[PDB]
Amino acid sequence: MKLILTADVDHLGSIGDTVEVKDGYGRNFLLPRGLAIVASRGAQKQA
RNA sequence: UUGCACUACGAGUAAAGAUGCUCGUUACGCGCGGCAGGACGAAAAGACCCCGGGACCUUCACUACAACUUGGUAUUGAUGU
Ligand SMILES: [Mg+2]
Ligand SMILES: [Mg+2]
Ligand SMILES: [Mg+2]
Ligand SMILES: [Mg+2]
Ligand SMILES: [Mg+2]
Ligand SMILES: [Mg+2]
Ligand SMILES: [Mg+2]
Ligand SMILES: [Mg+2]
Ligand SMILES: [Mg+2]
Ligand SMILES: [Mg+2]
Ligand SMILES: [Mg+2]
Repeated sequence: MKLILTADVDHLGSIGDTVEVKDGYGRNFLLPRGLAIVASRGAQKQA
């Protein structure tokens, strides 16, 4: 899965851009803390 | 317990140890109290032995499995070297 990261994550990306992580990092650190969301419909909102 | 029954003995004979067959011998019929030699007495389809089956036990019999244990992979991520 691909996460659009709303927060700024060091050596991982800035606001808004989409970045793919190895699925444990995302669901155990990024989604719980609001750093990223899963990319389903957010591309239209960003663009 | 019981196939019967007016169920002797000897020497024989016979599935090789005979109340029941042979040849002899002995013995009136029926009870009662005793004895325990025989009726291969009774009792338990011999525990021995063998054959077939079983059971449980053992183990460096076989094949499995539990348990224990090994690594891979999922759960499972980040950063450096
Ligand atoms: Mg995964
Ligand atoms: Mg008599
Ligand atoms: Mg005789
Ligand atoms: Mg005789
Ligand atoms: Mg006769
Ligand atoms: Mg008598
Ligand atoms: Mg006797
Ligand atoms: Mg007997
Ligand atoms: Mg028998
Ligand atoms: Mg052993
Ligand atoms: Mg293991």
